[PDB]
Parts: sequence; structure tokens; C-alpha cells
Amino acid sequence: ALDPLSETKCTLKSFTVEKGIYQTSNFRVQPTESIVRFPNITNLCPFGE
Amino acid sequence: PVSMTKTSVDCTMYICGDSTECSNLLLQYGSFCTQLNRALTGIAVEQDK
Ligand SMILES: *[C@@H]1O[C@H](CO)[C@@H](O)[C@H](O)[C@H]1NC(C)=O
Repeated sequence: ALDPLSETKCTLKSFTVEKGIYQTSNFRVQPTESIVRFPNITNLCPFGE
Repeated sequence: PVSMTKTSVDCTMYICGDSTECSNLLLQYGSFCTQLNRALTGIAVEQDK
């Protein structure tokens, strides 16, 4: 996890990296906050009764 | 015809899209997904060739 070159070395399981372009990991935006949306609360049951 | 479309697919996001428990369960299967990605990347390099 030190640097991209180290990620490349770990993925190839090698200490020597021959010239080229290597796909090492996957970028992914993590979700920041959670959203919950439901219909308007209506017909509150008459526990008042 | 000369070339295909260079399509690559990520297992972890395909099989277990943004799921911790599913990703942990998928770890037990070994390098199935590393070799899937390897096959697809080989195909794409072949398309450029
Ligand atoms: C009964 O009425 C009072 C005052 O209006 C209210 O505070 C209370 O919550 C009511 N009881 C129920 C079960 O809603």
C-alpha cells in the first residue's frame, strides 16, 4: 500500500517489473451519506380513541 | 471483421456489488476472479494486436 509501484509489485508477485501498463486495483467512490425516503405518514391509527 | 469491443468486467463488483459479507464469502473461491480478469485483459490486448 506504499505507492503504485509497490501495488504493481505485489499484484505481479514480483520484485522486478518489466516495462508496461498493469491493472492493479479498482477505483470506487464510496457512498458518503445514507438516504431514506418514504411516503408521508398518514392515517395515524386512532390509539387516541 | 478485425476487432471486437474491449470489454473488461470486475468480479467483486459484479458478483458482490458493494457488499462486505458477499465479498468476504467470495474470498473463499481463490483466484477465480483474478484469472477471469486475466482472460478478459488478454482478449483486449489481442484486439489491439
Ligand atoms: C391523549 O391526549 C393527550 C393530550 O391531547 C396526549 O398527550 C396523549 O398522547 C393522548 N393519548 C394517546 C394514546 O395518544
